[PDB]
Amino acid sequence: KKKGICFFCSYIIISFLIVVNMYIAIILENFKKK
Repeated sequence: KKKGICFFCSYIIISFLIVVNMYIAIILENFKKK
């Protein structure tokens, strides 16, 4: 349904977001290092 789904939708943005934030820090470092 369309209610009861906001924590689960929010967890999927958050779960996407931790990898994305960490990757932008490591792959900026590798570009910079090179």
